[PDB]
Formats: sequence, C-alpha cells, structure tokens
Amino acid sequence: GKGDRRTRRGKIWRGTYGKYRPRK
Amino acid sequence: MKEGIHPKLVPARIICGCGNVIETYSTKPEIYVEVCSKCHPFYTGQQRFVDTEGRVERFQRRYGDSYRKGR
Amino acid sequence: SLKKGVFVDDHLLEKVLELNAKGEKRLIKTWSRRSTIVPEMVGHTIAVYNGKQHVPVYITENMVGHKLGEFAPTRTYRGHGKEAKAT
Amino acid sequence: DVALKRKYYEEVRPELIRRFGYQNVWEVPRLEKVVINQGLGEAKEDARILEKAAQELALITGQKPAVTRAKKSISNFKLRKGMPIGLRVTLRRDRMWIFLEKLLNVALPRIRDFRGLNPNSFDGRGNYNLGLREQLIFPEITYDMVDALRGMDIAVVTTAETDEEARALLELLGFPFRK
Amino acid sequence: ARIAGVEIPRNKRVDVALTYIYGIGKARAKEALEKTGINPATRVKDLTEAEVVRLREYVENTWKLEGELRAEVAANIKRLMDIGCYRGLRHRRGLPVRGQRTRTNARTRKGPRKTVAG
RNA sequence: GGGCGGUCGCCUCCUAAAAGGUAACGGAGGCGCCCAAAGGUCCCCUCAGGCGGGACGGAAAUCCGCCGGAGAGCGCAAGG
RNA sequence: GCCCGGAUAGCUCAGUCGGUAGAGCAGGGGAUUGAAAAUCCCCGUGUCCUUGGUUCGAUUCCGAGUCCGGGCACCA
RNA sequence: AUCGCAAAAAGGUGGGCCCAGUUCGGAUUGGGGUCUGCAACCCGACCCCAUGAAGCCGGAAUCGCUAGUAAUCGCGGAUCAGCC
Ligand SMILES: [Mg+2]
Ligand SMILES: [Mg+2]
Ligand SMILES: [Mg+2]
Ligand SMILES: [Mg+2]
Ligand SMILES: [Mg+2]
Ligand SMILES: [Mg+2]
Repeated sequence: GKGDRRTRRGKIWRGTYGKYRPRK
Repeated sequence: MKEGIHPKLVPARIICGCGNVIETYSTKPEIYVEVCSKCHPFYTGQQRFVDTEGRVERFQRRYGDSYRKGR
Repeated sequence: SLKKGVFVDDHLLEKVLELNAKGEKRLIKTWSRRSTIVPEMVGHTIAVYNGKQHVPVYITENMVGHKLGEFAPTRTYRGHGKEAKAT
Repeated sequence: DVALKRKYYEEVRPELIRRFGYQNVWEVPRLEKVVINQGLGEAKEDARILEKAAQELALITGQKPAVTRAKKSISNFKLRKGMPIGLRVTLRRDRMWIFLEKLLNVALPRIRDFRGLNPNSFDGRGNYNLGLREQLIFPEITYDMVDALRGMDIAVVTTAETDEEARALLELLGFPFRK
Repeated sequence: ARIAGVEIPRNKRVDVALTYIYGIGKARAKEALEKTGINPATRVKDLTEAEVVRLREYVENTWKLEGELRAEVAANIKRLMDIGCYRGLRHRRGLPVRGQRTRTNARTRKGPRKTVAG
C-alpha cells in the first residue's frame, strides 16, 4: 500500500527507503 | 476446622527467587522473578527507562564555557 | 528526530543565560520555541512569548530530552458548538 | 508452621525493648487479627450472586469467606435487603500467617504503583487498614477468574494504643514508608 | 501451540501468530526467528513442541511487562504536564495532538459525528 | 334552621378537669388487610448514629477499632 | 357465576386459518426541485395478556384464569 | 542523448499468509538515533521501532467513461532543502 508505514511502494510514495530495507 | 468446602492446601514448592520463599502452603508454585527484588529499604531498583540511561550529548554542558558572555 | 547539534538561535543563545554570571532576578525575556530552551540554568523562571503573549515558563526538573515545543497556548478553545451549519 | 517466625520472635520482642514499651510481658504490641474483605469491588458484579470469589479466594488462602447480607433498602444504588453481598473473612490462626507471609512478600513487588504505601494510614487504637489496590495480576494466580479488576481490602490489627506503637511494629515487620 | 505472549492467534504462520504478541512486531517477529533458525514460511502449530516452550524467555528479557507500557501510554501524558502544560488539555479534549486539521479529516480521536445542535 | 357540601363502622393521641367514663359540622391520622413464616420451642448476637481510616466510594453500599443503655428496629398510621 | 369473541413499540394498527413479521409522529442531516413545500429516503420504542402442553419451533395453535366488554342469571 | 539518473509494475517457473474483522487493511502515539538546511517543532520527509481504532462493497439514483476508454501499477518537473 501507498499510505502504509512500510511496504514495497510505501517507501516510493513517501520518498526514502527504510532502516531495515535499505537501497541495496 | 470445618472440613468441607475449605481445601487442605496441598503442598507445592515455589522456585526460590530471593532466598527461600515462605514454604509449601498453596499449590501455585510459579512467580515471574525476584520474590523480594531488593532488601526493602528500596535501594534504587532501577532498570533505566526513558529517563537518564542515555546521558551522552544531552543533560550535559555544551557550546562553550559557563556563559560569562551574558551581559 | 533531534540531532547532535542542539540548536538555539544566535539571537537567543547566551542572552538568556545572564543568571550564571552572578545571579539576578528570576526572569529574562526570550522569544523562540523552535530554539531549544537553555540547559545551563535550571529551577528558575524563564520569560517567553508563549504563543499568545509574553508569559513565562517554569520547569520543575522533569526534562531530560523533552522538547519545549509542547508549550504554546494561543488557541483558547472554549468548547464545541456554535456552528450555524448548512452554509 | 514456621514462616518468618524468627523475625516474628527475635526481631520484634527484644526490638520493642530499650526504646519502646513498658517492658512487661503482654503490653509489648502484637497481632490479634487481620481482617480481609472484598466488598463487591465497585458495585454488584452480577444480578444473582455467583460465589466464585470463595473459590479463587479459597485457592489463594485455602478457605471460604462468608457472604454476608446488605443493609436497609435505600435504593439510590439499587440497594436491597437479602441476596448477600458481603464477602468478609477474618480467619485468625496460624493460618493467618500462612497467607499473610505470602502476601507480605509477594505484594510489595509484582504490582506497579509508587514504591510502597502510606505511613499515614494508621488509625486510633492501632488497627491499620493497609488497602492494596487490585492484585489479580501476580498473586501467583495465573489469570484465574478474570472478571474485573476486583481487588480486596486488608486491615492488620495490632494490640497497643498509639500510632507510634503500631508504627513500632509494622515496618520493623517489613512494611514500606513515606508512600 | 502456546506462545510467548498472552493472546493466541490460533495456529497460524510464524510470521503471523508470533507477530501480534505485544512487544513483538514485523521487525521483531522477522529477525527473532531467522536467528533461531525457524523458516518464516512454517506454522506455529507445525513448530517443534520444544520450540513452542523455549521461544518464550527471549521475549521477556528487556522491555517492560504487558499492560505496563500501555499504562505508560497514559503516564507519559501525565509526565509531560509536569506543571499542567497546554499539551495536557490538547490531549484530554478528544482530538489529535500533532496539529492536524479537525473540521474535515483526522476524525479519529474525536467522537464520530457525536454532538451538534444547529 | 332546611337544602348544597361533609359524615354514618373500627383503631390511635389530645380536648378529657392525675381512678374509669365524657360531647361538638373540635384538631392530627390510619383500616376493610397481611405471614408456612413475619408462628411455637431451643441455641447464639446486640441496635441507629458520631469519630479515625479505605479502592473504588454521593457526605449513606461493604470492613476494622473506640464512644454510644436505647435517639434504631419490632409488616402497616399513632400510643405504650 | 356457566357460555361468547381478545388484549401486539408515547399513541393505535398491518397478523395466523402451526414453518411470517411492523409501517406512521416532538427527531437530526439528507438524490431530489436552479438553494422553496415535502411528495420521498435511513430512522427512537415487540414478556404479540400471566403461565402449562401436540410441536422442527412459537413473532401465530390449545387449557385454567389475573386483563376489558355484550347477553344470561343470581344475590340470604 | 550512452557513461546515470530509476526500479520501469503485476514479470517469480516462489515458499506461504487456510472461509478468519484476520500480516488484506490502517491513523492518531512519547522517547532515542541521520538531516538536506540559521533552524523542524505547534509548520522535516516520516526512517527500522512503538502500535495498528475504522472497513466484508452502502440507502431516496447518481455520475468521469464507446475499443487502446476505464482501472491499480511506473517516471520526471515547478517555484525546488525536505516537501505541506
Ligand atoms: Mg489484533
Ligand atoms: Mg382519664
Ligand atoms: Mg378526673
Ligand atoms: Mg415472633
Ligand atoms: Mg470492526
Ligand atoms: Mg517528485
């Protein structure tokens, strides 16, 4: 989901990746 | 006495946390931990929560001296 | 989301801390809250524009890393109602 | 049988000498009875009485408490005559120390409040209701019969006159201080 | 298949039934199993009956007991009003306290369509 | 004075004048019942309030200690 | 006192010929109609008389009557 | 214009989450750690964390859509530091 705190595309819609799901 | 509804309170041993627990009276042998947890004048039994566990770079003195520059 | 640089405004950084030189009356007039309240002096009363007017704040030793940004009364909300809807 | 009885006999009886007491044999203060009450908690837990607090209370101290009646039908709190609502028990024996040494050592930790209870809860003639809050979480009961918060109320009655003569006993027996 | 916590989600995947234990979430039920070696696609019911009971002490080591931090949800609101601040009656009047709009959207802490006269 | 209105029997207090009785369209009130226990015998206990407290609790729920000799209660109005 | 037909939601009512159920108001805003009336829409209120029994049941059948009526007596 | 933007998205030949108010789903939340930036609170993205209330397709009939048209998915700007 887009509006979730952490999904696949929830980092895309909100701008940056996570501290458990990094860039690579 | 009144033998009847009143149970016999069958013996069961508690797991001896802070010294010997008061002995086998009830059939409930389990605690979480630490029967006394301190000697009970409450000798600061802290686990360092949201308060001053992290004391570096805050609750400290930064940005120069003791601020003589005021006036 | 606070960082290693605890910023106070250069207009208001050390011009609140005139108490620590000698010791004076328990009021001094700062302006901002986006700047951090000064951690050098404790226990006294700091005058501030608290959102509505220049009314002071008084700490009671409960702040370790808590933000002063929750101190802003200017929305004197009396209660609900008084709407006159459908317009 | 023996449960902290050495602290009962040589931490009380010679400790009440040289600073307290008239130092004869019986006016040294001691324990007579410790009443324990439910009092329905807040209000009536059910329209008809269920008698299960006698079962879990008979689990925690192994005896049935008497379910006693109600007073005159004032009917502001739907008060009524009959259908008993008391749940009071004194039960003074060495069976007093059987449960009182359990709750003496398990109830000051394992429930969360400010550390201890009032030294201002002493009353005239030394009878001292202590007044714990709930303790249905960790009286080693493992969540048995979780109906409500459903606390209880304890009063440990001393013998002597003054609050300094019950205060002479109770925290030398192991109670906290200054809340 | 008993769990480390209290509310049992009735025999699901180890990524699912172990998760909504209090004190546990996605990034604790995801890393708490790959260290112990359990494949995250397996069931809690299809776990080893010794892994049922020995994966319980690992959860109860550091964080404060279930219901106590939920009481710190109401106690942090108490300690922020150390002098009775304005954020306290930001909280106790039934509204979000971040600073959302409250005529439209952010209808959550307000009672849903509760009170108007006109 | 009659009519209109009120009342027609029983119980309680006063009027009722320290034995009993005693009137008025004199004052204040109740009743046409109810309890297989609200009965008999035997065996235990003493109430209502006030003070000091409590975990909720109205200042009244339930519990402890002291004072409290009958100011409670005795199915129902009043008297004993 | 024998016999006769029934007691449904502040109000009263759609009922069964044993397997069903409620619509209307002082009520708030509501596609409406170009923002006007409310035509029309969600909606606040069933011991279906008290109780026993064929019955898969009872929101409905049958028996005593406590609830109200007409006829019929009978009242020393 | 290659070099690097970016990851094109269901492409997965995948293991599973088993009718569930449920890892489908979701915000408000008070503490810590990184800021591009005088400075992010009450006006940083919201970053692993806390925690996840509402929802099983809606009424009196509306309203963007005729074959590359709906529909989730995928990319950049424009004042531009986050981005509101
Ligand atoms: Mg859940
Ligand atoms: Mg006489
Ligand atoms: Mg006479
Ligand atoms: Mg009698
Ligand atoms: Mg729900
Ligand atoms: Mg963009």
